[PDB]
Amino acid sequence: HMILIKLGGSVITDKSEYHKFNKETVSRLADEIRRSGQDVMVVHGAGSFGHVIAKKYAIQDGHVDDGQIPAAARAMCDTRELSSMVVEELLAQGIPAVSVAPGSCFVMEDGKLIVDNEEPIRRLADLGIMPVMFGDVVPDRKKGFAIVSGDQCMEVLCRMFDPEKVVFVSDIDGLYTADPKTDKKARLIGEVTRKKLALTDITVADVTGGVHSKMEAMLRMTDRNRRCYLVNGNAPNRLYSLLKGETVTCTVA
Amino acid sequence: VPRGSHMILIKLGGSVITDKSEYHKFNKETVSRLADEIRRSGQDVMVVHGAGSFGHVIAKKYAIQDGHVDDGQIPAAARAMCDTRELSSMVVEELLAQGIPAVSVAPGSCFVMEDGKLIVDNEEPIRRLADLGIMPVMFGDVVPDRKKGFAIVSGDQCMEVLCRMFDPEKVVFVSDIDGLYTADPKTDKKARLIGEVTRKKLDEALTDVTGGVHSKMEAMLRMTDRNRRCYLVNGNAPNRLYSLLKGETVTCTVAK
Ligand SMILES: Nc1ncnc2c1ncn2[C@@H]1O[C@H](COP(=O)(O)OP(=O)(O)O)[C@@H](O)[C@H]1O
Ligand SMILES: Nc1ncnc2c1ncn2[C@@H]1O[C@H](COP(=O)(O)OP(=O)(O)O)[C@@H](O)[C@H]1O
Ligand SMILES: C/C(=C\COP(=O)(O)O)c1ccccc1
Ligand SMILES: C/C(=C\COP(=O)(O)O)c1ccccc1
Repeated sequence: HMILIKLGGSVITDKSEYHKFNKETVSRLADEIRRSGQDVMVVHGAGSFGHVIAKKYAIQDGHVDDGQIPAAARAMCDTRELSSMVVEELLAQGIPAVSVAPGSCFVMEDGKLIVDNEEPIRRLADLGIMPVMFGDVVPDRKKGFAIVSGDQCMEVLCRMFDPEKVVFVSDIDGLYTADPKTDKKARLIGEVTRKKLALTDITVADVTGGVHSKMEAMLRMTDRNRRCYLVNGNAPNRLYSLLKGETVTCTVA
Repeated sequence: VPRGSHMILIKLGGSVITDKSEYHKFNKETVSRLADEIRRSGQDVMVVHGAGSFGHVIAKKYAIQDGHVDDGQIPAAARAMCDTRELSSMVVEELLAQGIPAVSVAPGSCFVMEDGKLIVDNEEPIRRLADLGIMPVMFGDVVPDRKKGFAIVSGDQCMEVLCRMFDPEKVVFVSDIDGLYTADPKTDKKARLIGEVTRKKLDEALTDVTGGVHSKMEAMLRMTDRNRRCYLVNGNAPNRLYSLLKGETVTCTVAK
């Protein structure tokens, strides 16, 4: 709880290949989380277990035709199956946890996740059975259904539990001046609103906004005594060193 | 007080979807056949299922149903909840393959328990999923408890909750027996099928967590009112669930 972590879709899945899990990475990241000894609450993304189908059927644009209902069900099962594999690696590393699918628990209205009943999540956290949220299709009070991002799930948990630290884990050392497809890429030290408004593009299946949307969430979640970090989960032991407080190459808001 | 539903509430019992003998063993053939039988019937349905063999084994070993009494139960509960969520995904996959959109709704992730009752304080998400055509599939689970830390809700209780919420026309429990017998038909060769269950006949019949046939019959008798009938059918008899869903007369126990 004290340190709120998002395991991004870019590290836990092969974002260019539908339904392709990165088990070795998730296992290591879970091991680094336990080794750090920190009090932690983990969210994860859908990656290629949700974005490929959601983009093909424009699920985030709302319920427009009936061909979307089977695709949404398929995508929901795919992402719940990804969550089980994440939870499996957590349990194996000594971190009791359980998937909490927002599309089975909550609703959406105007791009916001509506969490009317916080008791199950708070009781699970109190018991020590870490509630693990993740991006999902969610019923929408206007568009029939919508998509909530794990990024916003981080925001809900942040205002719910007030963490001391917020850590996003993705396949990049941090936010750059431009995507590391141009070799003029320059790592950005500290995120401010102006330093991003920076070239942020999307070259893989995406539905929830990419690095730019994660940056806004990071900027929104900063407070008087709360830093928000983006760290490269593909760098061995870098997440462990961050939770321990050691110096790591990363971006902070 | 009218009814506004054609939905048939169905429980795929853990005795049928898994091997209660072995552990963590999914009966793909049987569940696939039952999913096909549900699809062929053309009825509007809502499926609950049991927690299966491995969930019941861990829960009994760690006395999960008796509440949170020491810290060793915490990793055991999380392990058991992951197994039953994996089982639910496998049940849901068979529904999707038949063209029946569905999604798992884990009670321990969405609800709480108190005094042995599953508490659904917010019904909006479940109802919206059903109105969208994505069938919400509940199941027996470890659930946070307001007095004991955690407890166990069975799929049978999940059926009573959804029966109160959605007011089905018909309720069908799918298990590994023709119905309620005078005694356990597996250990009494003289056991006779009770085709129609009443409070009298259930009490005088000779009947693992959350109870067995007796608890099932009690929920069945409670759900028979306002012209709704409740059935127990043998899911291991091919085409029997299908014929029951089509309205045909089959070997079963009915409560009227
Ligand atoms: N300016 C930028 N700085 C860093 N990465 C960028 C930038 N623009 C695009 N990207 C790309 O965005 C990807 C990560 O996007 P994001 O969706 O936030 O990851 P996740 O799947 O973890 O949510 C990176 O792999 C990177 O290639
Ligand atoms: N009087 C009885 N009539 C029928 N079955 C009985 C009776 N007494 C015990 N049983 C046993 O109860 C079992 C049903 O267990 P149950 O918990 O209802 O399964 P599930 O809920 O997984 O479908 C049957 O396999 C049968 O062996
Ligand atoms: C793409 C997605 C969620 C996005 O969340 P994310 O941005 O955290 O990856 C999803 C789509 C269909 C079913 C389940 C999930
Ligand atoms: C026994 C059980 C559920 C009972 O439900 P059932 O009676 O329908 O089989 C359970 C045990 C551990 C984890 C999750 C569930």
